[PDB]
Amino acid sequence: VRFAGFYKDNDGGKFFIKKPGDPRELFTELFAGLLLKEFMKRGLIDESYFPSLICADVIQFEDKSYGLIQPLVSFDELHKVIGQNKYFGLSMALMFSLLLGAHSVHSGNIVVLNGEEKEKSKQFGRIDWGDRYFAHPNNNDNLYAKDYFLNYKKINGLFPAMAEKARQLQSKLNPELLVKIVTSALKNIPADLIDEKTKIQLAAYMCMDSFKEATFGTEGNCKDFAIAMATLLENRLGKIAVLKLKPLTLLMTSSTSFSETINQWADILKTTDMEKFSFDSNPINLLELVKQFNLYVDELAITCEANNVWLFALYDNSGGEAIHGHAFVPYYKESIVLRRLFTVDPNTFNLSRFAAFEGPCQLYCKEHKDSAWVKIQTLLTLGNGIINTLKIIKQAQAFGIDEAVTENLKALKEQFIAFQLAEADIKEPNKESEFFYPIDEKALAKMNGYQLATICLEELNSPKPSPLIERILSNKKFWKRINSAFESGVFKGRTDDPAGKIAKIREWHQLLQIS
Repeated sequence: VRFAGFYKDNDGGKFFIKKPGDPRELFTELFAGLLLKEFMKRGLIDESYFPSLICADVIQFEDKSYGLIQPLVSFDELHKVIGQNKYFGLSMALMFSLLLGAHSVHSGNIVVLNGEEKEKSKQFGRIDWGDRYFAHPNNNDNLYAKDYFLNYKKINGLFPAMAEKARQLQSKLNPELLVKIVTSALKNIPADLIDEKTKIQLAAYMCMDSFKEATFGTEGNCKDFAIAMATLLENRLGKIAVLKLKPLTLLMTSSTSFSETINQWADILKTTDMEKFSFDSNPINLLELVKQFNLYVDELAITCEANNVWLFALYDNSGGEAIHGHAFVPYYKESIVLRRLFTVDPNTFNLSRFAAFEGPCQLYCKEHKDSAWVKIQTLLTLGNGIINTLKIIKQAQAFGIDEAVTENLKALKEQFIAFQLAEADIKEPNKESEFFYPIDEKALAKMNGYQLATICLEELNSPKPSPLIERILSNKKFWKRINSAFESGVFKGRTDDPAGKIAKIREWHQLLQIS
């Protein structure tokens, strides 16, 4: 019984039922499915590979027509997860795709079962397939079969693995057994399934002469076609078991900063063309690049504070409440906000989130279109965009997706040029706190529990107890507000262990109460 079509079984089980428009694709999909199911049924492949072949079965309707019914599996398509390592299941899925002539394998086909296992979803074997050998290459000459296609020969070590699965499968087979397989997988098809026309359509399609003279029910005869099919399959498996300009990459050197690396890469990509070279991204050190970009940000901050440049004080609308663990404090040095906004997490490669200071910076970046801050922003944003695009390139090239690689290499070039262009226009007291401009009392009596507590929590990022927080906790006027803010639970979702931090602030406050 149905909801949404998504179905349901009495005790357990869930389903997907597609009704295909083409009469021929129904047979093609279903046949692939029953054939694979036959293989798994005979124990020709290990039970740890069964979820690696996700195929459909036939179902009977009220109408009297047939549908394609498929188990509901939790998986993410490949564009999702990317939008020598071992890919469990991939070689089985790809070898069986190749064997069955299912050649349009792509980012939408190959999905990722939960955890390690990887697979194939939609099968359309036997297209123009009694023809296109022994070169076995439809994956060029796309006589085909947004589609982001995979390359077999670029995925590292795929061919000997696939060929090993192939000869290993061959080991258990024989022509008679293959005949039993095709026959068995054919009897599971309703004799009713397709009319007499699309049968000759499929005879022409699969390029197999002996097809139009066969029936599909359990009470039918399909011998000649079973023999033909089995013969071909054996041939192709046997052929699978024996499968077989200059490269370029972007390399980092011993000691450089981010800007200069981007320079090297920029003039490489600019001078060189992308037609006489095959771009490699395997030896790209993204981690070290992120490291040196973070250093770059640190230094741009330090330079932007040594020279007495630069704030977002007025532009605040947040009022007094903390957003995401932080209230907005005007006396934050812009060289702190700078680092908080544009510093990449080391090994997850994602930007951190200062939800308190984002608005006040966005408007400001309007009205002060020509601000030094704005140019800093353009720059650092471009650097991290470079990092991101490189992530995409490496992850994509992991599975030999040339299209995504070239597109994002284009994007990479654009970002390099835009970085350098952006980067040549960048060339144009307080000891009581390390993160704040000098404050006084009574210009911070205008601050509430949340702002004051944000200050108190920020001050703990120092090794020594700074004079600022001392001035705050020494006073009992403020402790009502601050302790209230702590008791609000607003800071509980912070990153920097807010519990121990608060308890610490409390023991300090307690210390300043004896005398």
